[PDB]
Amino acid sequence: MNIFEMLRIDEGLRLKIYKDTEGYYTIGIGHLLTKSPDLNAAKSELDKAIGRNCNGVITKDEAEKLFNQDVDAAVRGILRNAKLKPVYDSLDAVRRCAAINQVFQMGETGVAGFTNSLRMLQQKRWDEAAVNLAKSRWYNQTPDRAKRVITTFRTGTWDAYK
Ligand SMILES: Cc1ccccc1O
Repeated sequence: MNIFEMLRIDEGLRLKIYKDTEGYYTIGIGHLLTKSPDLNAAKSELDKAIGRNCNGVITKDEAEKLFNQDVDAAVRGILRNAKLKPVYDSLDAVRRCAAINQVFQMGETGVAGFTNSLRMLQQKRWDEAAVNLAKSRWYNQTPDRAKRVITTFRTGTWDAYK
């Protein structure tokens, strides 16, 4: 297991424009196109992202290319963020994957609400952190995925991903 395999499980792979769990147009392996309800705006974002007229459909290789860009940018964003970097760098590599997963899903603005959890994670109070992480809109809206990510934060193992 690694961050790619982990996110592939949590996000799936779809080659045609679909709506994510929040109702937002998306493609590939959780590549958000736009929060706009305009399908045409979504198709334009897709064409911009791929560099060709896709008419709402991409290939597996194209999906994987966006995925690599998205994972990389998520990590680089964490490192640029003064509130996230110290906590991230305090973690072991497996727990860092849980961090990347969380930011990939909810963005840095979503993780902004997790200040208290992040503190407990930095303190390595793993059971307390796990309890605090579940007291969230995140957990209530996507509980089965959040349970896996939280188990990863709690244990520093990949037990939840097989
Ligand atoms: C971005 C991030 C960093 C550390 C812990 C959790 C998390 O979501």
